[PDB]
Amino acid sequence: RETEFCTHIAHKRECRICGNYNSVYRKYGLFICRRCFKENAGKIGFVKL
Amino acid sequence: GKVRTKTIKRAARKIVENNYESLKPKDFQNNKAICSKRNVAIIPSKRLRNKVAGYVTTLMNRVVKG
Amino acid sequence: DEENVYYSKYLNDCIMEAELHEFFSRELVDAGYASCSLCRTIDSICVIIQCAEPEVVMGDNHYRLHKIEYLLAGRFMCDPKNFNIWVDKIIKRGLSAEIMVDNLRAKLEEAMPIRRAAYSIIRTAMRAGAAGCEVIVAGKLRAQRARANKFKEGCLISTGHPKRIFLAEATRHIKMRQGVIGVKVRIYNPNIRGAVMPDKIEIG
Amino acid sequence: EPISEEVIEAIKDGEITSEQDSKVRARILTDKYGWDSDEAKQIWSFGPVGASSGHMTNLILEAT
Amino acid sequence: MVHIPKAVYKAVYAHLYENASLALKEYWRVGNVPGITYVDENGKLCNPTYLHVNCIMQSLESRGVVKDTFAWRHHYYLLTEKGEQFIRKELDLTDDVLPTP
Amino acid sequence: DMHQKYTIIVVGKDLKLVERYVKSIVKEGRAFGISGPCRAPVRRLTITTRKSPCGEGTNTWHRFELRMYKRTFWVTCGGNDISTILSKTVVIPGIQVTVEVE
RNA sequence: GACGGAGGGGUACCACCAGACGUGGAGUCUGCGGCUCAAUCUGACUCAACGCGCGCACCUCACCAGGCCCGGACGCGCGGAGGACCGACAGCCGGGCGCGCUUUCGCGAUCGCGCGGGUGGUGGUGCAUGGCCGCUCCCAGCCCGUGGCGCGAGCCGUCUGCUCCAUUGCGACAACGAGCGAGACCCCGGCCGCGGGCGCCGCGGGACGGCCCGCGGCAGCGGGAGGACGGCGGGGCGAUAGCAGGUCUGUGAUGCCCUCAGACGCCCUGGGCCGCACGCGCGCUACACUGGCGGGGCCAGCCGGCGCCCGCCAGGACGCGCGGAGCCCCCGCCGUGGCCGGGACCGCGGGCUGGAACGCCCCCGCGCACCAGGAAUGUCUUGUAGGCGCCCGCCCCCACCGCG
Repeated sequence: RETEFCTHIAHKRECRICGNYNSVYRKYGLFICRRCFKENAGKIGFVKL
Repeated sequence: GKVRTKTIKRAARKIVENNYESLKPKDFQNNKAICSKRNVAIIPSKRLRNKVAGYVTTLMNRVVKG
Repeated sequence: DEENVYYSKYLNDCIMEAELHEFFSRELVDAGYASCSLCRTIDSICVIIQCAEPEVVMGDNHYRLHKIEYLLAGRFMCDPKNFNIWVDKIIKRGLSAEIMVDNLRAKLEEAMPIRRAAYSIIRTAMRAGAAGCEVIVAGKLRAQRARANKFKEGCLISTGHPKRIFLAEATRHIKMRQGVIGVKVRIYNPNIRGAVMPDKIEIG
Repeated sequence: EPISEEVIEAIKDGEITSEQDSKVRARILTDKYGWDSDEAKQIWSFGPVGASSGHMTNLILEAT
Repeated sequence: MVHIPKAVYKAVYAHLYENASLALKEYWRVGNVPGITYVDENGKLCNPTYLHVNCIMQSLESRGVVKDTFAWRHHYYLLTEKGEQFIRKELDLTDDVLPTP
Repeated sequence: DMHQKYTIIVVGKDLKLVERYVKSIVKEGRAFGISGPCRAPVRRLTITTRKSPCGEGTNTWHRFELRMYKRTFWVTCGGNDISTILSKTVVIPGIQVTVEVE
């Protein structure tokens, strides 16, 4: 089975908090979701004007 | 133009009720210096303190005529 | 050069702090979890966790703080003895929204009439010296239709920078049986040791 | 679908009755009367006014 | 059938018993869990399958021997007294030997 | 003498927690000759995310900035004196003070 | 109170005025309907759907055509250790795979089977919900304590006047004081100072309708200077209530149907999501002489790497530690010609990134419509509109998009 299990190799970039591939915010180190990120931005410290 | 709000207005009267001689009729800096004497009149922020002083200057100007 | 990779490790550490706040919330919520702060010294991590009941957090023999130290370090690629955790007590518990919201979450799962419990949370912050507390319970409260029952007591403020400082907020997704309700406790403490309201003019 | 007489005789006897746990009658129908096990479990009700001969059954359940 | 080498079963018990805990990022694609090492019968250095540890882990939480908490895509399993006895029985250690914590 | 210029790089997101630490570095190293702070031009980490979890409605965006503050000092003093300075300086949790040897 | 297809007042470039620069007319780019399909996965449809759910060769991916795999935990009754369970060379069959088949070897209780009872599902239902945004709201309302008036529900306060950007204040007045929202605050900017300085970056001032002249009881209403700065600088935050707005397809948010093994789980390959008689939305490039085409200067800011060699290029090899637009200007040229205006389509090629183009880049052809756009419709007040480039977001490649 392992001959083909995940035989394709591609990035599977996923949000660290959620696990979702779509819209991963890889601006820098963060790979956070866009819907996962504005929820925890105060803990990461990012804040608005 | 700029319309004074109730905080910037009620406090100005309270300052002219308590203090009369210290503020003068056309003296913004003096009116800002009297209103800045720490505990006697405490207004956080220069912007509020400056606005209070301008209304005090206008009230002080009004009282001197009558 | 502008590489400056020191910022990248600072960012990586904060991401771990966000994970820490999420892990502690799941486990130490019974143990009064309110918040966590990460400290790095000379390659040493020690976390300050603010909690209402340090004794449950600590465990007997401090085996619970040890087991979770071993886990968090093992997860974050550190070794125990290269890291440790420190639990602090909460005084004036009412002014802490995160503590109050879990208290509300407990009494709601204990089938208490909602308005009775909401005024009980409000009174626990009213005793603590908060100017006001606002409790919003939203969900299928006994009915298929959803209504949000806002209970409030005393003044609360909602606009400008003094909201970030003076007003604390706390949302808990209490999963009631019918679906999921949401309890939001907000406490407004007008006076704190540092900053003061930028409007309040004292006038002598 | 016509019910087999042996199931009907048990309906009259009381081995399979509307007034029973849903699963217990299902085991009896599959283990003695060669019924489809899923269908026996999904039986909605008995008929007519009382629970005599006459059954109503549910769908395949993949499409339920 | 995820036939599990008893070395992988034996290794996790010890790794977990020493720490009284385990962290597993949830990974189900072919991978080797970091931090667990099983010595192969030829003296080789080997890392246990992310799948294999997960399969053994699914059994332990299901048994009720070990507790789990989950945050940010990482499992946070911890030892409980119920399985301290079992893990010692597997590790051959006794009530006198305690998780190093 | 094992005397080397010792680099001290401080990163604090909080300007006031970092600015008070700059006073701390200056005082402890007054004896060991700490340097005046060369403040890094602020590096702002900027992420703009749509406020809507579902992308419908008027386009509203969240402008989020991590205004990390880095301050660097260099001390040509003893390693035991550099170490006294690290113990002496105020410990603010969540503040990165990093040392390199030149 | 909620409505009215009722009367008044008020207000806003998501209104108008006065102007601007547009779109709708052409080619294309992208989304939307329809159409076509094996599938064209889907939400969203006035404002408040339609470059929207931040880049679809693969993955994503939910859809189609096939094909693996248990990764079904725990608990019980039975089974099994000389043998539970799965692996495999070679040939056939099959895109290919010990998938099956021929075969006869391995393998070691990680377990089989029956029953229960799970775990997972970008499955449904946002009209069961939490949360979070949109919208009313590029508005200005929302309350309370004490008194007055009512038998009360209650009203007054919170006012058919004036002022404002504003329920912002004045004035009148059974009201009198408070609060929340407004403002204040926070962020950035211009200017002065202080302290520091791998690097301009920390703290303090400064501006208040202050002054002056009018006109006003008044709040203020025009004008005048002085001054970086002038009368809400360019943003964040955002009340009381809401609404069957949108999202179960962001999440280990979730109630219910839970599909659950020839699977809607989870992987691999191939294809689609980009198919096109057509109608529309956001755009881009045009229709040229205020321009195209050649060389010559020079120039940014968000914030910023380059060297060398080979190559027309696009790029490649080998290195090191580092660097910057266009418009515009200056000189030639074309000379009103669908022309050197315009670059759409298509025939070679040369490259790039990847496992693989169908993706992009480049080069030589090829030079479509379009000579200023009908009814209509949009957005806008000074570093503004417009014009011009640049950066990032997402990304293997790639921006006619968005955020700056």
